Amino acid sequence: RRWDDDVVFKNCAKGVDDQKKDKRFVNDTLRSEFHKKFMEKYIK
Amino acid sequence: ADRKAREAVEMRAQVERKMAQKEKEKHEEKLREMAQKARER
Amino acid sequence: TRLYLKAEQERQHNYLKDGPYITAEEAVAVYTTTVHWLESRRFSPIPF
Repeated sequence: RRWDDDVVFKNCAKGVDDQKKDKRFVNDTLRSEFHKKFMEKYIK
Repeated sequence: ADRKAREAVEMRAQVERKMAQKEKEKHEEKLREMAQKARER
Repeated sequence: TRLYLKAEQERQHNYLKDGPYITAEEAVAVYTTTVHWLESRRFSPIPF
């Protein structure tokens, strides 16, 4: 109580805004979960 | 928001300039009209 | 390097075609937050 007063953004409550994760495979190898993680972890 | 904040900071400076004019007038009246040995010495 | 350039090319093309913006309702609050923080600190702006 009264610990977050000047907080502009109150609560997002949405990580991916459609589901908890992807949970859907696609034949496009570039637009998939494998190339999305390999371009985010190994690359910077 | 750019037109709104331009008028808001101008009105905030005008109240600050009103505070600056009031603080300068009170300090000039207390320094001139001294309670003891103003201009007799 | 080919995968990093192709993923940036598809993301920049998606930013113009689609609208992954900066949440324009809250973006007016972020511009007001920096305007209030600079006025509270009374910092002069960078001159020409």
